[PDB]
Amino acid sequence: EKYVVTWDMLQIHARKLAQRLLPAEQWKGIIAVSRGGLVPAGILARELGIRYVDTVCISLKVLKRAEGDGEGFIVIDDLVDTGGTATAIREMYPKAHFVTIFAKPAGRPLVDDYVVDIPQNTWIEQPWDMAVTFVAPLS
Amino acid sequence: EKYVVTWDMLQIHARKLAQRLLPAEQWKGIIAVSRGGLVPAGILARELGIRYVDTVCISLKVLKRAEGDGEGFIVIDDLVDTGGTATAIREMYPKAHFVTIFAKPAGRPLVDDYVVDIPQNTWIEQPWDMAVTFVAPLS
Amino acid sequence: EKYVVTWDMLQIHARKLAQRLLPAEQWKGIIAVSRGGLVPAGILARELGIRYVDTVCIVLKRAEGDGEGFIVIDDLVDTGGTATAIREMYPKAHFVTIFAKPAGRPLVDDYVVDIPQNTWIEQPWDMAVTFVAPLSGK
Amino acid sequence: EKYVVTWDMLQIHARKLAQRLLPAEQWKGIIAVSRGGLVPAGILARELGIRYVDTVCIVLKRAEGDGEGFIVIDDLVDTGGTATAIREMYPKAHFVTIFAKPAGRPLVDDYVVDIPQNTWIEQPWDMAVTFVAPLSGK
Repeated sequence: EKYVVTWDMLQIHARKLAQRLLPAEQWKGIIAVSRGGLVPAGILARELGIRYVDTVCISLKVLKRAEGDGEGFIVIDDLVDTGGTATAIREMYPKAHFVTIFAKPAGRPLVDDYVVDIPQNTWIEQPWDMAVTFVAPLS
Repeated sequence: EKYVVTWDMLQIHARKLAQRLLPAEQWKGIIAVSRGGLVPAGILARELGIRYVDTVCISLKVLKRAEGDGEGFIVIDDLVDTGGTATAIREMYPKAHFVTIFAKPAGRPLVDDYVVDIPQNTWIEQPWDMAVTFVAPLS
Repeated sequence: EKYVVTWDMLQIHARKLAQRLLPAEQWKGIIAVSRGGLVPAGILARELGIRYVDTVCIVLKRAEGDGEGFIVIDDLVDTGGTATAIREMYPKAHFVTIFAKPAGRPLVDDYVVDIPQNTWIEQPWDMAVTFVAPLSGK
Repeated sequence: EKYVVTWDMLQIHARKLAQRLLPAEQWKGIIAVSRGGLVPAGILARELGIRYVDTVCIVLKRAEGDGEGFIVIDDLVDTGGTATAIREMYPKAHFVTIFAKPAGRPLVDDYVVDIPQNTWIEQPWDMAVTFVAPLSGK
């Protein structure tokens, strides 16, 4: 099964998460989990008026990481699935508020907050993977 | 609580419903429940190659109705909520295959098929009610 | 070069048409030309508060009468063949389209967007968000 | 007249830029200019298969080094003030933007869409699908 995510709906969910993160003055910055958290981080940064945005990039190999234990930061990823990355991010940024747009059951309790529940066996098709394209009639 | 529906996602769900209605040759036509079923009916008509599209318009007042008992027709509405319209449509078109995009719990068993479950206390905001508009930052 | 219509652009055009059709109270209803008129009729029906929506399917099926007090809506007037049939059977309807090409534009009462006769046009119901492979597979 | 960028148009432009940046293998990473560069960087990172994405926040925070082997991306070069700071601290980066106005266009290595200096531009992260009352309340 597929769960399709359009740009406008990703933004609806990210703005709903931003509303939950008010007031903005409680936060020092946002750390995006690359790559999935980049677009959500841009939306949160806009809504919260936060210009201090950093990244964490992991494959376990750390390609690049934001310094510190996450105190006063939001850490955002697009999805928590099995929770592999999530377990590592908690360990690296134990004082951050860790949030995602989507959560599958296995990696629901590994984040502090998320917007939308997705079943475990469903592939989430994010809008950066798609284009509006002619489709032949199903007939 | 709100459930926002964009044009692209309405179309994703309607194309998924059309796939379930294959093969197209089993159907004589589509009857749209006005107004909500008009856009879904246009998408099904395109996907199934069906040019015989009619309407049923109810407020109980019948403004206009398609003739017959629905044999070989799909009857489509956008949502089944409490099931008021749905009870009347079954009664008027008892041989139709009655389908919706969305179903709330109260009016899930009043249709033959639907795509997406919506909680009873959630207002569905359809894309014909919205425009892409500047929004002030939440901050 | 393909002229691609998005859902949101179609709705912008249909709302511009709806504004011209005010006051809404003057209309008995809307007749959609199947299939291209169905989505534009849905938008007009929302904007004008009109629940009486019927269809004409070219004749497979038609709304009765001469069209007096009705809006008849299509997506596009191209060659004018459909338009010719609509003016014949609904001579007193207000016949409108979202898009018009020159060959057919004399046959409609109003349109929103004119396009060149040669335009290759695709409507939003012909397209969908679809996976596309990344430009690099690395 | 407002120049409104949709999400899907921004992605079309960013994919056109990504194609110019092939082969992807030549890059160490992407540096996003916060905040306007974050969404374009996400799209480039997908299209180019690049997981090393860093940020510069004007200095609140910066990616280290002189930029050699990096793409630096912003949404818009307007007056050129940010661009001036980026060429100073990342002189060996390939500095690109989606949109450019003339005042700033000499300061970037590449851009996709030029617009007039006076353009009132709104990006997709400034807008959202929002209820609007029907034109008739009937």
